[PDB]
Amino acid sequence: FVEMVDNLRGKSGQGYYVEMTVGSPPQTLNILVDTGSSNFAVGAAPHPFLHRYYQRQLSSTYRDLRKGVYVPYTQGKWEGELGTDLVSIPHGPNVTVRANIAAITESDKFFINGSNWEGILGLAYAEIARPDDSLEPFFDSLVKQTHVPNLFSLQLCGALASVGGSMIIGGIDHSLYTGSLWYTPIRREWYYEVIIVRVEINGQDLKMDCKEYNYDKSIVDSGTTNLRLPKKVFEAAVKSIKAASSTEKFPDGFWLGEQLVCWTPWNIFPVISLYLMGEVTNQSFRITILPQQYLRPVEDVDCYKFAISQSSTGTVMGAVIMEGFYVVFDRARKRIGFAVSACHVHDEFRTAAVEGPFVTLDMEDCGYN
Ligand SMILES: CC(C)(C)CCNC(=O)CCc1cc2cc(-c3ccccc3CCc3ccc(NC(=O)c4ccc(F)cc4)cn3)ccc2nc1N
Repeated sequence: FVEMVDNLRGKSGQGYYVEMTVGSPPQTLNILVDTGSSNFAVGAAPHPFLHRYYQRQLSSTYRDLRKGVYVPYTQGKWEGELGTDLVSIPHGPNVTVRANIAAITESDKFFINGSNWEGILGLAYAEIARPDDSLEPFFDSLVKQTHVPNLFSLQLCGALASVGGSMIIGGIDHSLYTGSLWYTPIRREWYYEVIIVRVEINGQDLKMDCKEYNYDKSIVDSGTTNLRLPKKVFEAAVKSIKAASSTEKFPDGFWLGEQLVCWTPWNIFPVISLYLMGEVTNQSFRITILPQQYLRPVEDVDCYKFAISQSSTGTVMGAVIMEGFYVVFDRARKRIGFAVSACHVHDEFRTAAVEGPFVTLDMEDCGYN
């Protein structure tokens, strides 16, 4: 899988994208890798923020589906026209598939001014695809039309300073991780939903009812920057993280993500551990991240920014988690693997960690229904 290593690029704060081609002759586009959505959607009209965009009528292999799609999202939206075309990943498996593409004709707060990507590759499942679950997501088409196995793995390497990393399609590459891979079950195939069974700050249990950590869900999402937590958990998390870092004094709004801190005393800040439901009854494992993961440089204001925040739609394990680990989206076996990333940012004293087995009872109770 060595041709796929280092196939991701990006800027800090702006996402990880992969190069793709669409149509005949191929049109090259940079596309955001997003395990928290399920549509392959590309700019297809000259929005001023875009380096380029999909031009359907230049593709001999384009097929119109004569249906529109409108996707609102909190702030803004995207709107487009559905069709299919030939899609490949130059630094991916040497194959080409006919996939659905949503050609974005109108959008607000979708494209980022100064970014170098022109679309989003939604890697989650059909259930959350727009307009509905009959628009086969790209990865489902890939697997179905080729002999590429039903899994992908992501190594996101955090640092506008340049990020990079690897999306290995169809397999795993052992140079990308150290120690062992531990798997948590994908609870249901829509988002990549998981169950968190325990949380620890520098090895001290938060001691909350574990339903609270997954209220109303927990997902693994390469499309989000932050470690996002339900309100009750965020408050307890922050209170304990404040207590650890009581020596040096930061503004009150810092913890709410309203400002930044400069100088780097990594020692002072605690490690954060999530225990995830394991593969066996009463068995869990834990993943641990360092301050290097949750203190993100804000470049264009050594200055840093607090990247844990609250949610009404559940825990999001974003880039804050994923940059610590090699994450294996093992769809064929309905499980997600974590191992220590060969590229995670650490210091000479501590590192990110994946360890087990641990004994955790009543883990099913932690799931929300
Ligand atoms: C509603 C939905 C089905 C389109 C997505 C459901 N998923 C979520 O609500 C989870 C968060 C998420 C929200 C999204 C929102 C949209 C969207 C729809 C209409 C207008 C605007 C948007 C926002 C576009 C967007 C999404 C993610 C990002 N991410 C980053 O820039 C980023 C990612 C990683 C990182 F380390 C740094 C930055 C940037 N722009 C698109 C894809 C999304 N992908 C996601 N994983």
